[PDB]
Amino acid sequence: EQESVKEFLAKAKEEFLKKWESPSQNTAQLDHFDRIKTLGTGSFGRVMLVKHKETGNHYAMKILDKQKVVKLKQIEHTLNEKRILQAVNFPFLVKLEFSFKDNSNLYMVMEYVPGGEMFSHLRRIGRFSEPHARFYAAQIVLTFEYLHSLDLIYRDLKPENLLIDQQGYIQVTDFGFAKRVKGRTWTLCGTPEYLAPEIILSKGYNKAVDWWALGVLIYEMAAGYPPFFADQPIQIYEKIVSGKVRFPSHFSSDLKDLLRNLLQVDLTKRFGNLKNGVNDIKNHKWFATTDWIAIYQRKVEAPFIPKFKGPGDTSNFDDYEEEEIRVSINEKCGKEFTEF
Amino acid sequence: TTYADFIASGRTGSRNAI
Ligand SMILES: Nc1ncnc2c1ncn2[C@@H]1O[C@H](COP(=O)(O)OP(=O)(O)O)[C@@H](O)[C@H]1O
Ligand SMILES: [Mg+2]
Ligand SMILES: [Mg+2]
Repeated sequence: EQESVKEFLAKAKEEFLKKWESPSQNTAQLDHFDRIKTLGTGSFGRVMLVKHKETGNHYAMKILDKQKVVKLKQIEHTLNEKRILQAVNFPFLVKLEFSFKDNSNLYMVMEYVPGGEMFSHLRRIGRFSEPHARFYAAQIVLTFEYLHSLDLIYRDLKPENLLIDQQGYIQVTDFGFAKRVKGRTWTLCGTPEYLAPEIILSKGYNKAVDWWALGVLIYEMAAGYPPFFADQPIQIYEKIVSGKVRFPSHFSSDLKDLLRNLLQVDLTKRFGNLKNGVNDIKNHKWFATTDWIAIYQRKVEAPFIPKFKGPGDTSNFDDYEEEEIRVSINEKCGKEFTEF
Repeated sequence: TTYADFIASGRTGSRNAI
């Protein structure tokens, strides 16, 4: 069984590296799709629900204005994100189906995840019970086992980036901060509530920041609010580095013990960063009832299934004013995006 | 309560990076 995990990850790395070295490009075009509705705001343009004309399949299409990407100095991040998305393959990662570009825009067409993001569900429901939180947490644990085995650090875990699919399972989205990192890296990035102390303290850091963020996520899912919050980020940062955390009285002893070991300011003590790696987390008492293989196969009954009345249902997304998508008659920023 | 303090923080909505 342990040998089965090693074999799986070795094959996953072989597959990843092939696609990483020889990325796909230009695998569809804009007039293969009908635009249906704006699903959300993307970093550089709309995220659209679209319908593939030949198949009738629905997808989420991210539209990125090339001139805006260049203006905000995000060329490398944008190229890197697409390069990652086209190379990875794991059940709890969003799936890039097509990508292409035209005179004005870059396009990433993903599998449409109709439940929207976890954040809204969590704020509506208030908090998740520990079984419910554990179901989601187990998926993140496996996803980080996968990503870290590829030397990818994720760096933006938060409920805002966890989409819920029709079966109630997670698909992680937004790889804008993800980086291939075998050793240390130094960029200040992430979301204040989820930053590990060593990021705040301007140290070189490693994949252990993702395991800290898992602790924050588990805490927020189970409490309904994050462990460190304040009016302004600077006050949040003061709490994060302080070494102090308080738990709701309804947290189980097992939950508190796991969280003390993930929200560990001392890197030499933090679960996920020790000699036994991810297995310190997977073997912890809080996860004793978790069937890791059944989770990976999506065989566990989900605690929550989002409303979804057939393909094209957008009831889990906000409404946005619809504007025409204008493509210039002249190419913009061609050289910068040759690799896309 | 801690929950009331969270509401008072003004950071109950979706959170941007950086
Ligand atoms: N695959 C998808 N299915 C459904 N909605 C999506 C999908 N990808 C993105 N979205 C919507 O767009 C929003 C922003 O997506 P995100 O992955 O955070 O990209 P970015 O912030 O880089 O534009 C999401 O919170 C979600 O509402
Ligand atoms: Mg982005
Ligand atoms: Mg985003």
